[PDB]
Amino acid sequence: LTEEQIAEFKEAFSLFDKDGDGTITTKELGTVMRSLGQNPTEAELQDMINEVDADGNGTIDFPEFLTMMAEIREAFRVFDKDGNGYISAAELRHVMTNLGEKLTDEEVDEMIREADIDGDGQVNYEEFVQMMT
Amino acid sequence: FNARRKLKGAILTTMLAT
Ligand SMILES: [Ca+2]
Ligand SMILES: [Ca+2]
Ligand SMILES: [Ca+2]
Ligand SMILES: [Ca+2]
Repeated sequence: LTEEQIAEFKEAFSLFDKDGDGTITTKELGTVMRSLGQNPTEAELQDMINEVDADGNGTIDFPEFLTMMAEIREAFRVFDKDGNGYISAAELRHVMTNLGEKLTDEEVDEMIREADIDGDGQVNYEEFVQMMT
Repeated sequence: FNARRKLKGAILTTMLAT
């Protein structure tokens, strides 16, 4: 697992860890999954935790998350709100804030720049995939 | 601020949430 990967997984971990206590509870999984338009059942949430909870304590810590970590089009659809096939800074800034993240336009712009391959100022589907593959 | 890290982490999160 590369250094950047552990750091990306750390970032993801932080997005679920609402209280910032080093643990992801079922409540946190549900809350986040509902903010993105999902509707998990208590049983499905219990099973997610169960399927990767090594020490059987009922919550996932960063190390367990790591093991777990160690579909694109659907994720693309969450970012591309207006459905035009392109993610713009404003759409990106929306998702980020939705994830509780508070960031500067400059930062949202740098993020767009990181994924933008052809340099049109937005992220299309192929560029979104490449960034994930 | 690491642009690629913050973006991929949020994409991973939505990818898992989905
Ligand atoms: Ca927590
Ligand atoms: Ca545990
Ligand atoms: Ca769009
Ligand atoms: Ca582009």
